Amino acid sequence: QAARLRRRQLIRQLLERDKTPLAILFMAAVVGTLVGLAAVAFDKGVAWLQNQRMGALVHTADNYPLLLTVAFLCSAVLAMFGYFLVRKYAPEAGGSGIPEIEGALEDQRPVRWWRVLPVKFFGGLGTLGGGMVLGREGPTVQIGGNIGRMVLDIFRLKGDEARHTLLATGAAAGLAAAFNAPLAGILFIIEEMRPQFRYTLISIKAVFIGVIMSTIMYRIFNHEVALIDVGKLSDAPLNTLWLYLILGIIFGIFGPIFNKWVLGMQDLLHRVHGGNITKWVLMGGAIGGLCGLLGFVAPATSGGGFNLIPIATAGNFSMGMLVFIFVARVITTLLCFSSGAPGGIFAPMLALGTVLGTAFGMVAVELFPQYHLEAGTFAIAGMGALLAASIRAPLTGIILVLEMTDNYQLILPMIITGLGATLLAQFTGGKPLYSAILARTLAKQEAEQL
Amino acid sequence: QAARLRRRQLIRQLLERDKTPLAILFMAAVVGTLVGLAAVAFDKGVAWLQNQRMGALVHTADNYPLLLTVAFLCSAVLAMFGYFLVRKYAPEAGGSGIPEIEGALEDQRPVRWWRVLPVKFFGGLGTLGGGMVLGREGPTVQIGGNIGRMVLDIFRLKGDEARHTLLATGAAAGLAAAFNAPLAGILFIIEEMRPQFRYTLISIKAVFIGVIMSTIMYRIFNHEVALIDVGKLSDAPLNTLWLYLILGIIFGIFGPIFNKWVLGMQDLLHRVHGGNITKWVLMGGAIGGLCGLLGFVAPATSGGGFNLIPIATAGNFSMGMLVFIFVARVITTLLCFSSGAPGGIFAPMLALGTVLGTAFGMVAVELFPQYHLEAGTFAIAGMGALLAASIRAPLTGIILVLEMTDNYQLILPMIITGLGATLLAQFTGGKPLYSAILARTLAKQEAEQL
Repeated sequence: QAARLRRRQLIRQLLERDKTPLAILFMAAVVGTLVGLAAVAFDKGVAWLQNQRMGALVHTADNYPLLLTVAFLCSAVLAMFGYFLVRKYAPEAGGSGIPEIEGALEDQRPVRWWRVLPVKFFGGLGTLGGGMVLGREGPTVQIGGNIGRMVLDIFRLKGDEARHTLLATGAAAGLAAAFNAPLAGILFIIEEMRPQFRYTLISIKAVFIGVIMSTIMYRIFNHEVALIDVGKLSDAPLNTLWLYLILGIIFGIFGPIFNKWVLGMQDLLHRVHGGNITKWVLMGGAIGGLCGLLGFVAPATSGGGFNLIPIATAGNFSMGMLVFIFVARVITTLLCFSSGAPGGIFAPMLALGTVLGTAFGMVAVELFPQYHLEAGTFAIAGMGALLAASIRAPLTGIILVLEMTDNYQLILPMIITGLGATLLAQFTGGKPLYSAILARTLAKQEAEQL
Repeated sequence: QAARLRRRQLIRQLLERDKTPLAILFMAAVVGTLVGLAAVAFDKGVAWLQNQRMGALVHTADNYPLLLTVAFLCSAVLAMFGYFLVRKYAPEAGGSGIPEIEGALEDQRPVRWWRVLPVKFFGGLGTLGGGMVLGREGPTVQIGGNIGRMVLDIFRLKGDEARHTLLATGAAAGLAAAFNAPLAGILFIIEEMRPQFRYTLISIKAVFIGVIMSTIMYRIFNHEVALIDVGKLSDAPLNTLWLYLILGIIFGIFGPIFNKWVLGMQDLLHRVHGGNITKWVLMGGAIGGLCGLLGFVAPATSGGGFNLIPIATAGNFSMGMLVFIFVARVITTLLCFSSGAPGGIFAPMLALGTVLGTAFGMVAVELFPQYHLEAGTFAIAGMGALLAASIRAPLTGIILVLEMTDNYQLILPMIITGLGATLLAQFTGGKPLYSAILARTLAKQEAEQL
C-alpha cells in the first residue's frame, strides 16, 4: 500500500526538479565575487610577505648565523601575530577550517562571520607569509563559508535551504580560487563536505555560479601563470598499470599511519602547553620559526608546497635528497598543521604524495627496465594519492591533479592509484581525516556539558 | 534542546564512515569486468555491421537507384529486427534506458536481467548498425544496470545497500565504457542518476572499482583508437567570455523546446500506430530505411555523430550547409530516439551541440574581428551545452567533453556555457529529459493501475 503514495509523490517531485529560486541564484553570485576578491587579496598578501622576507636577506648578506637569525625572528613574530589573534578572538579559526564548514553544514559548530573573518584573513596571512608549510586553501574555504554566512544576514535572506546553499557555495569558491581549479570546488562539495548521512537541498547550480564568479575574479589578476607547470609527459602504456596499483598499495598503507600521527601529535602539542594562551603563542612562534629557518636555508622542506613539486616530476633530483625531503616534509607538516595553526592541509599532502611518487618512479625506472619507463609519470600519479588515502576524497583528489597539470593521458594510472590508496586504507583500519577532526571536536564539545 | 542525542549519533556515524563490505567491493569488480566485456562486444559488433553495410556498395557500384534501394532495404530490416525484438520480448528496453535505470534505482521499475539483456544486446546492435542516429550510450548503460542486477541473484547476495550499489556501478561502467571516459561514468551517477530527493546509500568506492575494471577491459581490446581527435585550440582570453555566455543563453532558450519536441513526437508516433505491434515495426522499418538512405547519400546527417565533430571543429565548413546539417540532424534525432528504438539520445545531443557551437563560432569570427577569434573554440564550448540545457546534467556534461577532447585551456568557457545553458533552461520553464521520461512512464503505469 506504500507503493501507491510514493509514486504519487515521485511524479510531483520529478515534474518540478532542479528548480531553485532566483533569490538564491543571484545571492550565489555576490558571494562568488566576494570570495574571488578575498582570495586574490589573500594571495597577494602572502606573496608580498614572502617577497619581503626573501628581500630581507640583502640587508646583512655577509654573516651566516646573524643573517639566518633575523629571518627566524621575523618568521617567528609573523606567526605569533596570527597565533595570538586565533587564540584570543576566535578559537574556531584554528586547524584547517574544512571540518568546521562540514560541521556548520550539519547544524553544529556555529559560524560567526562578524568574528572569524577578520582574524582568519589576518592570521592565516601571517602564518602563511611566515614560511610555514600550510596549504593556502583551508583559510580560503573557511573565509568562503563565512562570507556565505555574512551575505545571508546582510541581505537578511531567510530559509532552511539558503543557509545550506550559500554556506556550500562559499566553501566551493574558496577551494576554487585557491587552486585555480573551477571543478574541484564543486567536487569537494558534492562528494566530501555535503552531509553524507542526511538529505539536504544544496543548490548545485548556485555552487556552479559561485565557482565561476570566483574563478573569473581569480583569473582577472595574475593572468594565466599557474601554480604548477609541467609539460605533456610520456603516455602510460597498458602493461605498467600494476606498478601504479603497487603505488596505491603503498599510499593506502601509509594514509592511516599519517592520520594516527596527526591525531596523536594534536594531543601531544595540546598537552605540552596545557591550555595556556601565552605558552601556546610562544610554542606557535617557536614552531613557526622552525618553518621559517628551513624556508631560508635548505628551502625545499618548507614553503607553501608549490615551488617544490614541478621540479621533482621529470626533473633532476637524487634519491638521497628525495628521502630526506620526504622525511623532513612529514616532520614539518606534522609540526605545522597539528598545532592549531590557521591553515589547511591539501598542498602539504600533495607535496608528500608527489615526493613519494617520484621516489617510487625512480625505484621503478631502474628496477623494471623492459617497460622503458619514465619516473615523471609516477609523481603525477601519486600527487592525488595521499588525498585519496587520508581525506578519502578520491574523485576530487584526481580531478584537482588532472586540473592543475593539463596532463590527461595518465588518467587511468591516476585513478588506479586513487582507488588503491582508499581500498587498502579502509581494509587497513583508518578513518578520513576531515571526518575525524569533526568527530574529535564534537566529542570535545559534548564532553564539556556535564 | 534536541541536540542531546543527534550529535551523539552523528559522532558514531562520522567515526564509521566509508566502511563498505568486502562482498560488495568484490561483486563490484565482476560487474565491472562483465560490462567492460559486453560493451566492447557491442562496439565490435556494431563496427562489423557498419563495415558490411559500407562494403555492400562494392558489390553493386554501377547503378544509382538499384544501389540505393538495397541500402534502404538492409537498413530497414536491421532496424525491424531490433523493433520486433524490443516490442515482442521486453517492452522496457525501449527509449534510452537511463530513465528505466533511474526508476529502477528508486525501488520502482522492476529489473529483468533475464529478459532485457538478450534483447538489448541483439536489438541495439541492429538498430545502431543500421545507421540510425542513436548513441551507443543508452544501450550500454541499461546493459550495465541489468548486469549489475544479474550478478546479485547469481551470487544470491542479500542486502539493502548492494541492490542499489551494484545497480549504480553497472550503469556507471556502462557510460564509462561507451566513451572511454572513466570520470564521466562516475559523475553521471553521483550527480544525475542517484535519487535526488530520497536519502540513499550508494557507496562511492564500489562505483569507483567497476569504472576502472571496465575501462581497463575497454582499452585492452581497442588499442589506440581515440573518440575525437582535435588539437590544442587557442585559449579564450578573458575579454571574450561573454560570447560563451551568449552561446549559453542561446542553448538555454533552445533546450526545453527540444525537450518538448521530443515529448510531443513520442505521443505523435504513439498515436500514429495505436499499440499495434506490426504497424509499429513497419514504422520502425520506414524510419530506419529513411535514415540509412541519408547514411548513404549526404552522410553527415546520420550515424552516431562522431564522424562529424573533427570536421565541424578545426575544419573548413560553410554556414549555408551547416544550417541544413543542424535542421536535418534535429529532424532525424527526433524521428529516431522518440520512436521506441533502443538507443540513447546522448551522442545526437553532443553532435547537435558542436554543430550549433560551430555555427556560433563562424558567426562570431566575422562579427567580432578585433577579438582575433577562432571558430573551433565555440564548438568545443557548445558540445557540452545541450546536455546542460536539456538533460540538465551540467557537471557530467562538462567532464565528458573534457574527457573525449583533451582541451583543458577552455574549461572556463565550457563551464560558463554549461551553466548559462541551465539558467535560461530553468527560467524558460523546462524539465530535464531523463526526469520527464520517467515521470511520463510512471504516469502511464498509474493509468493502468485501476
